[PDB]
Amino acid sequence: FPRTVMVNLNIHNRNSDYYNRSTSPWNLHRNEDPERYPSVIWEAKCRHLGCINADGNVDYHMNSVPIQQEILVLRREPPHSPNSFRLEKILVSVGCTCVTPIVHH
Amino acid sequence: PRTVMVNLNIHNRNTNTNPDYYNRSTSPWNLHRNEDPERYPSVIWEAKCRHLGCINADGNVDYHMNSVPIQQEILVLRREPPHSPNSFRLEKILVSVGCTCVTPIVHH
Ligand SMILES: Cc1nonc1C(=O)N[C@H](c1nc(C[C@H]2CCc3ncc(Br)n3C2)n[nH]1)C1CCCCC1
Repeated sequence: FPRTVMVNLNIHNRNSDYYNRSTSPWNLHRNEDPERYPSVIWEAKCRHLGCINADGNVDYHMNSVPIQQEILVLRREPPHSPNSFRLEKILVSVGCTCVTPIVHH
Repeated sequence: PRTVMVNLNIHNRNTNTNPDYYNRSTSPWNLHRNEDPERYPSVIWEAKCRHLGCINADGNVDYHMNSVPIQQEILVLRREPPHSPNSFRLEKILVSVGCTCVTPIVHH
């Protein structure tokens, strides 16, 4: 396999309100880094420690937890390079789910 | 620039800062493997919700709420020209990363 490859950055496209409607709702935080491509990554932060019940109240017996995705990004290498990068692997929170807590004495 | 160089020797970045949700969730899911030799990454894991409803306190399915996949817009590299080992174009796809439980949209 090659160490260095060429990439054409002219993206071709190939084929919601859940953050508010979820029992483990979240808000998005925009993370911008001019040394990275994509420069913007949107990260989810859970709104509550617990989950929302049928009445609209917080149920503390369950937990809202972020679902993290491993993703690759391009980091400019050398720094500030307009046209050369290295792949970097990061973790990004993409939303939240409601889980039963882990309990131990 | 239209064309850039990319070094494929990945470096991890903070993968050990805040490092079974798919099973513990009220909207559980399983991951399915999707392989495409013309794409980089060649393997993508896609979540599929286990149920239409969500799991309640009693351990039963609550049909009044819906499990939905959280889809994320992701970029991939597609070999260009086809079968090229070292040249690609970016393409945008949607990947289901996990599931959450939502109230349904209702028309009254
Ligand atoms: C997983 C997965 N399975 O297949 N490919 C990947 C994957 O990591 N692809 C990468 C990727 N795509 C994005 C779009 C971001 C849009 C904004 C955003 N906010 C939260 C997130 Br998560 N994102 C995602 N970033 N990095 C690209 C691979 C090749 C070089 C370019 C990057």
